[PDB]
Amino acid sequence: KVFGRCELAAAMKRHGLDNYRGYSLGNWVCAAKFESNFNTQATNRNTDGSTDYGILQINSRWWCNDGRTPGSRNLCNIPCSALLSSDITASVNCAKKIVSDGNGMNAWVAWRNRCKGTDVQAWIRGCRL
Ligand code: NA
Repeated sequence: KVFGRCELAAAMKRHGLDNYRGYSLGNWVCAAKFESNFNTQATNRNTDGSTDYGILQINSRWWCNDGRTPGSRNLCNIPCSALLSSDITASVNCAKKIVSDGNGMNAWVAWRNRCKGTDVQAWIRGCRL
């Protein structure tokens, strides 16, 4: 599923991401935009052999099991393919564990490089939230 901007914001808000660990909703929408272009089926392989999955590009090195990342962890206790569903519940619940690990949203390289220090509230402007 390719989400619309406000559709995603509303779904993220419903699942409790607005101001989760202090990150306003605009941060999460900006991150999804530059990680996946709002596409739940997005995948990308990393140089170390691991793969990033879903609207928030969650990594198989630590967070999910894809059967092809040897020596990795599965800290969200999910198959990575669950992160590609049109239902973002698994992605959002896993993202809540990542952002709590001590590094905040700096865990997402796209957020640090393209969202951090910008006006992230612009990403929800015009949405009925
Ligand atoms: Na893994």
